Order: sequence, then C-alpha cells, then structure tokens
Amino acid sequence: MREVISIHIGQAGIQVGNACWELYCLEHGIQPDGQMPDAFNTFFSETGAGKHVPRCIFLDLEPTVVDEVRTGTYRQLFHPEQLISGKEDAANNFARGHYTIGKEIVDLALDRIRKLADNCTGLQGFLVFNAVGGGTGSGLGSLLLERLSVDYGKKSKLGFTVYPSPQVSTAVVEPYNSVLSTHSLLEHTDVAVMLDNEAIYDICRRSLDIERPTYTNLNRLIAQVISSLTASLRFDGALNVDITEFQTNLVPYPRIHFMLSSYAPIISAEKAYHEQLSVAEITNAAFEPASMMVKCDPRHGKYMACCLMYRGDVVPKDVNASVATIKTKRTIQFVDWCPTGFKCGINYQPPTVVPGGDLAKVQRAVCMISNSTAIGEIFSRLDHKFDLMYAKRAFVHWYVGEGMEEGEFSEAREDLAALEKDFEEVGAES
Amino acid sequence: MFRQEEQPKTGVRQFGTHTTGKVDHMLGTHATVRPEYKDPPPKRTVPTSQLEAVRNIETQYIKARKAAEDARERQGTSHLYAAGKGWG
Amino acid sequence: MREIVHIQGGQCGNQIGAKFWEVVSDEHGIDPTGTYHGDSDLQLERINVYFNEATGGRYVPRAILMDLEPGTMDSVRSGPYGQIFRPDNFVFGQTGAGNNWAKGHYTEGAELIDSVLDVVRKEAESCDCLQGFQVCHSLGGGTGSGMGTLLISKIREEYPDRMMLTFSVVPSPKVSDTVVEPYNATLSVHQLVENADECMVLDNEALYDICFRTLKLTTPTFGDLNHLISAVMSGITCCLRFPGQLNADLRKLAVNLIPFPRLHFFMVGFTPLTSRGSQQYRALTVPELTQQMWDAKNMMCAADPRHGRYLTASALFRGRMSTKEVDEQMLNVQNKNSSYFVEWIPNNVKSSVCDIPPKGLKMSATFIGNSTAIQEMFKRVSEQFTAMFRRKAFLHWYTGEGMDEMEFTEAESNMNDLVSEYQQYQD
Ligand SMILES: Nc1nc2c(ncn2[C@@H]2O[C@H](COP(=O)(O)OP(=O)(O)OP(=O)(O)O)[C@@H](O)[C@H]2O)c(=O)[nH]1
Ligand SMILES: Nc1nc2c(ncn2[C@@H]2O[C@H](COP(=O)(O)OP(=O)(O)O)[C@@H](O)[C@H]2O)c(=O)[nH]1
Ligand SMILES: [Mg+2]
Repeated sequence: MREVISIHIGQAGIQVGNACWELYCLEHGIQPDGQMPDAFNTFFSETGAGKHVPRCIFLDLEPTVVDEVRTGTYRQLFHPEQLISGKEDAANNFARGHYTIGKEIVDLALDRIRKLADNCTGLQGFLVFNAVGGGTGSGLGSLLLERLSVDYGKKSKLGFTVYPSPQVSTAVVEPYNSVLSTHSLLEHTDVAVMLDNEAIYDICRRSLDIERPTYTNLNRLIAQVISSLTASLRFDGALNVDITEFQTNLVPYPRIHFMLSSYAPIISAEKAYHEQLSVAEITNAAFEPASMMVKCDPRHGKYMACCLMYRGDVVPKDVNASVATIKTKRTIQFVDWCPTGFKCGINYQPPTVVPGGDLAKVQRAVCMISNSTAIGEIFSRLDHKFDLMYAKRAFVHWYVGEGMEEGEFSEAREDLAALEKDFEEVGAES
Repeated sequence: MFRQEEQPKTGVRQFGTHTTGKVDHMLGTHATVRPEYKDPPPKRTVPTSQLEAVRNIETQYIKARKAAEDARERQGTSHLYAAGKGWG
Repeated sequence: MREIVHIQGGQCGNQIGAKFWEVVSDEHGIDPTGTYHGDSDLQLERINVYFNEATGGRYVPRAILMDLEPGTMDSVRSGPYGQIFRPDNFVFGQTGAGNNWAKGHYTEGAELIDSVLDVVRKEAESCDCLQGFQVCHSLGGGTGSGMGTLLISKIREEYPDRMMLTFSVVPSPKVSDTVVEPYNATLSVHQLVENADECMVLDNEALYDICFRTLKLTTPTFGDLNHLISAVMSGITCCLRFPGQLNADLRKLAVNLIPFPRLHFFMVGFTPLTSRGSQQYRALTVPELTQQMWDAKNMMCAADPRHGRYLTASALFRGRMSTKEVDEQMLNVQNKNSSYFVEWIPNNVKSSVCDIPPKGLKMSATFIGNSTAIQEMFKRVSEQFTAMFRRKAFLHWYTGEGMDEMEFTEAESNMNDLVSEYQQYQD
C-alpha cells in the first residue's frame, strides 16, 4: 500500500508540521483526539479500533517546542514516545548538531524509523522538513539524512527546506549553517523543494492582502503545497502522480534536484466573490514571478521542467488548453533540449480550507513544482554571503571547538561552487 | 464449504459518477451524445418573459427591452407577405 | 470458435479497457451483474469470442488486467461494469513503474511478467482456437509501455502463429502529459516493430478536436475519449461477433492492410459522429458515412492523411446496406482524388459488411488506414528524442536500471529506419 513517513527536524520543522498535521486531520475528518467519527493509510496508521496516529517523528534538540505540542491541542493525536525532545539545542551551530550533541540523539531517531517503517507495508518515500538556517535543522538533518541513505537505498526523500532570504533573515550565522548543509543535501536528498521566507512574506502581503502576519500564516500556507504534492496517494484523480513520478519527471541529472514551488489561487475571503477562477486564469497566475515560493526571478533563467499538479474540478482538456497558451508565451522560456517540459496531474478534491485560516474556499487549485536554472541565484547569493564572512574568519571558533575541523568549510565552499558551475552548464544553448 | 471471510476494503478514495472529471456524455449509447447534454445556444439570448416573471412590475428596463423586441418584430414584418399566407 | 484475449496495461489500458467492456458487454446484452438480459437471439451465437461461460448463466470477460500500481485496479473494480471480471485476472504490483520504461521492462516488470504469463496461458488453453491477442496501452508511460511491450515479446515467443492487435496512444505534438514521453515512446516502437502483428495508432489530441469540433461537446474528459476509442474497438471485430454478407475476420484485415512486414502502423476512425443538435438534420445513408469516413478531421490519429498517400485502406461497415453502393463509394473515392492513393496497388480499399449494426445506430462503419503520412507522427517523436538524448537529460533513471545507452542508439535507428521506409513508398 502507498504510504509515506514524514520527518520534522528543527524549530521550523515542528511548526511546519504543526500546521501540516492540522490540515491532514481536517481533510480526512480526523478529530484532534485521534478518533474518526480507506484513504487515511498514507499518513495515519489504523491502531486498534477507532484510533489513528500520524506517520511522523518530531525530533528537536531544544525541548521548548516538543512539549508545546505535547501540551497543545494535539496531545491525544500523537504517540507520546513518537515525539523526541532533547536536553539542549544545537543553538545555530552545525557542528553541535553533527558532532557534539547530534550523535547522542540520532540513535533514538533511527529507532523510531524502524518501528514506523516496519509498521508500514510498502514505504513509498520520506518527507524531511528542516530549515538550514538553524543548528538542529541543518546539523541533525545532515546526520539523519546520512544514516537514512546508508540504511534505505533507492527510497525517495522529499526535502522541504527554508533557505535564508537575501534581505530578510533572522540569524547571523545562517550563511555558515546553510553552506555546510549543502554538502549533505545534494548527495543524499533525492528531491529538494526550496522555500524562502520573504517570498512567502510577499505572497501574504499582496495576494492575501493581510498587513501584519506571522510565522503561523506561513506554515499554514506552506502546508497547502505539501498536501497538494501528495494528494494523489490520498484521493483518486484522472492523472494520478506518485512520489516516484516527481522523482523522475523533474530531475534531468542526479546533482540538479532543487525545484521551486507555487500555488495558483491565493485569494482572501473578501476577494473570492469578485474574482472568477478558471483553469486558464489560475495557470497564468501560477506562472507569475511574484507567486513563487523563493525569491529568484524566473525570467533571469530558464525553466528546466515543470510539474503542474491540479486539484478539484479540473477537466483534462483545460490543463491542456492552458498549457497551450503557456508554451506560446515568450516571457516563459525553456531550455532548448527539453521539448516536452510539463508534467500534469489532476486529482478531484478541492483543497480543504482550515477554519481560522486566511485562505478562502476555491473550487480549483494548481501546485506547480518546477526545476529551473534561476535557482543558481539563491545559491550564488548565499555563496556571496559566506565567502565575505569567511574571508577574515568570523564565527569560526565556535565551529572549530565543537569537533568540526577548519577544512570542512573549504570542502563545503568548493562543493557549493561546483553547483554554481552546474546550473550554468546545464542552461547553455547548443 | 470452507471459511467465508470478506476481504477488507482498502483503496483510494473513489468518487461518484457526478464529478466533472468522470462524467460520460456517451454512456451505453455506442458513440452518440446523450440527451440533456444539448449544444450551447448561440449568445444565450434570454427572453423578456423570464425577466418579467421575476420582477414584480414591468419596470422601465422591461419596457425598453420589450420596445427593442417590438422594433425587431416591426423590422421583420414585411407588409406584403403574411406569415404562412401569400401576397395580399 | 474464434476468440480474443484482451490484455490491458497501465492506467491508459485499464481506463480504456474498462470503457471497452462497458461497450462490448452492453452490445451483447450483458448487464453489470454478469448474466444476460438482451432481447436479440443473435447475440448468443458468438459469445465465446470475448467471454467465458460460467456457472449460473454468468459471463466473464476474457480480459487480463495488468499494471504495477494498485490504484487503477480499485478504480476499475469500483466503477460500473467492474464486477464482471475475475478477481484472479487482477494481477498487479505494489512498487509502481513511475512512468519509466526501464522500471517496467527490466527491474519491477520482470517479477510480474511470470505472474501475468501464468494467467495468459490459463486463458488461452481454456478456449478453443485463438484468433489472436488484443492489447490496449500507452507509449509515453512506463507501466503499460515498458511492461506491455515485454508481455508482447513473451507472447510472440509462446504463440508465434497467432494474431496480435495493439491499440496504443502516442505522445502528442501540441501538448504533453509527462516529460519522459519521447524516451518511453521510442523504446516502445522499437519493441513493437518486430513483435506486434498490426498496431493501431491513437492520439489523445486527435481525439479532443473530434470531441470539440465534430461532436460539438463543450466539456470532453477522459471518459468521453475512451468511449470514442472503445467504439472503434468493437468495429474491428464486428464480423467475428455477428454474421455479415461479406465476413472479414482479424486476419483478413491483416493480409489486406499489411503490404510489407514492417508497415503495420495504422490509423482508425468512427464514421457516424454527430452532435445532438445535428441528429435530426442528418440523413443517415452510406454516401454521408463515406464523406465523414474519408475526412481528415475524423481520423483519430494526429497525422494529417492529406500529406501522404494511402498505401491501403479498409472499412468495417455495419448495418443493413446495399453492397454495390458501398462498392461505388469506394470506386468513387479512388477516382475523385487518385493522387492521394498509391499507383502500384489497384483497388486499394478493402470493404466488408456486418449485418448487425451497433445499439441505437442504424448504420455504422469503422475505418482502418495504413497511410504513409504516419511518418510525420514518428518523426516528431524522433525530433523530441534526438533533442533530449543529445544532452543526455533524464537518462540516469534509465541507465541505473540495467539498460545502457546502446539500446537508445539502436531504438533511434529503427525509428529513423521506420520513417525512411514509409517515405520512399510515398515516392
Ligand atoms: N517559513 C518558516 N520558517 C521558520 C519558521 N520557524 C523557524 N523558521 C526558520 O528558522 C530559522 C531560525 O533558525 P531555526 O531553524 O529555527 O533553528 P533550529 O532549527 O531550532 O536549530 P537550533 O536553534 O540549533 O535548535 C529562520 O531563519 C526561519 O527561516 C516558521 O514557522 N516558518
Ligand atoms: N484515452 C485515455 N488516455 C489516457 C488516460 N489516462 C492517461 N492517458 C494517456 O496516457 C499518457 C500518460 O500515460 P500514463 O498515465 O503515465 O500511463 P501508465 O504509465 O501506464 O500509467 C498521456 O499521454 C495520456 O494522454 C485515459 O483515461 N484515457
Ligand atoms: Mg533551536
């Protein structure tokens, strides 16, 4: 049976999954106490009689966010030992999450993976959630993805990461934590979907027209894409696409596996009645540069391969009629050697709108996850953010003393510069 | 004869025949489009009767639309050939 | 005493074939319970061609359902007319092909071929004299394209003297569904040129403009496309299931329409297609059927038949009609435009008449066209294939499953050899 195990690492991973599991209980009618008053097997395992538990692990070195979930409204939903706390955090240090304190807790992390993978009949993929700007998300994530690669070969891993924005970022050592995190996630993660905070800030500012929103509104809006990406394993549609179909229709090369994401109808409650939504209209809105989830302008590069995944009442000619006008448009430009560049997927539920959420009820939806050569800009900016700080060796003695040697920064710098050459080489016209 | 056990219903959340993605306008008719799926009429010209029946009084909008239809009918009339009868 | 085993591969074959058995079993009068309630005595004359008689008057389709995912099997079973198949014939995998030709043909297909070949031989040995095999699948996928062509290669070894129909959809020029369409299609045609006895070629976007321009249907879906596919499926084997003035089995169509052993790629269409606003304005008579039959826009293949000459054509007429006026429409269509027909084959069009029309239709006909303009469809897939293979994009999922780059250079050569031999017969 189709089923997928989610892994939530770091402060962002717990809060994204807090909004992600809030949605998944709603779309299957699962009450917060864990009792439902066929399709739930991909995220909920049927335990005993009238009880479902999520297929997740909540690991975070800082104990202040796990117990918030433990004392929260979803106390009865989660298995108590399924959520892993810790004594002290990595505290924005990659070396602590990888060498000093990460090695102690990672043994408990893989042990719950045994029980979750043995309980699941046919595992189909892994959903790893982290923010590389922190110590626990990047450090423990690189350690966790190292052990999951040696223990589970050829199994797909979906990585939803939060890179720092060029303007809007929180921690000073985020360029240090991001560059070292790339040395693992290229050669371990199979499919990575990049997210950025300020791009979601811009989506919330204009499309939702809400003036002063917070992280709770981002995580609610991130979980829409997470739900829409795996909506095929849950609910039937004309063109079902599995987690191994994004894993092959989007990546042309093994080391190019970073993708953008977008969500077409982003309309508030007051704007829904005035706005007419059509399949041609939202597909044009899905390809707008302002609706991207990472601040890289797609006009600078070329789209490698796009995967439009639809929801709701979308007829199969209207995805074909929409993409006919998309290919004729001159602003959108593909690489020359990829004539067929689209993957289409049509499910049948409309997206389940959460109570108290700013997003309105929409009959149709599009989730476009696309590989593009403009992703080199979000890597080159952090490349520029890091060598400028590593030039006179600032914030290095914290990393040096915690087990990490000096040379790992040089290896991570060289590895990231190899990715810069790869995106430029693959976009060359011949 | 042996133990009768019903297999558990495990499957993807199926949907009814009423959805737009699975509606079949040629169902059991061998490649002919079914009734109640008639062709779209051109321009969808609603008559004034459907508007008068929903308004309470013949307002100025209804009166003007009836005047437009009367002008159309007066343009159609020929004064030499009656409808179904010959010259004069 | 002639029978056909149906094999459905992947999401395309299961969805088309589920609609195919909704049309055929309704045509023979089989209700979704499985028994018989038709009012015609002639439907039970030839019922063993597509059915196996069971206990209690129940008739089971001679159909083998094979894929690599459990998703489509639940969709077929839960749908109407889905309770008629044997649960034993529901052979299915668990991992899934993932739209990859390498996964379906080498690594996750091989452990299911021995499972599906077990029920292929069970269906064949249960019946009397195998007229042939009919398989419906896609070419851009990996569940039905890679795995289905592996089944055709095994069946051709086991049963080499029996016929083989393949009904396959192809990647479209105008739009697309998957990114790895030309990688899967070129490998599949490479496996279909030697193994398939005759291949009928379909295109989902030559179905859409038929649904939109001709049928005047505002909202066509896959359910509407598969019903137009399934109508042609019943037209090919019309003379087997019902008596006619000039019968024509599946082999009679093969010897007429295949001049050379590699040119077996055909195109098909269904003649009496009208909107419901044009039912009463239509005077259904054989000259009106032939003008729609020979029209280019009624073809269900995206290649335009005016751009190439017709090597051989055939029509499967159904209903009460006069043979010479069928014949004089065939002599007329070769004389009004003789530049569109091959000079060195006299009397290109083969005619056949079935005395029983389909349900609700007084006269119907099914066209099979072996036009040399089919090379435009294969050259545009080859145009997409040479672009992608030059940069070696999307190749590491194919070379990681045990298929090195040598097969891709071989598959492109046979595709280029297929379009060159069609091109020289246009001259
Ligand atoms: N989009 C989004 N990002 C978040 C959210 N919460 C935290 N982040 C990201 O987290 C980064 C801050 O560092 P964290 O990842 O939280 O640090 P950590 O994972 O707890 O690692 P340690 O502090 O060492 O335990 C910021 O740059 C944010 O981008 C959230 O709710 N939504
Ligand atoms: N006629 C028809 N074609 C379909 C249907 N579903 C998918 N297709 C075609 O199949 C192609 C994609 O094949 P895919 O779904 O990956 O087949 P699979 O790999 O065997 O599961 C597309 O070009 C579609 O046009 C259907 O219900 N009817
Ligand atoms: Mg922390």
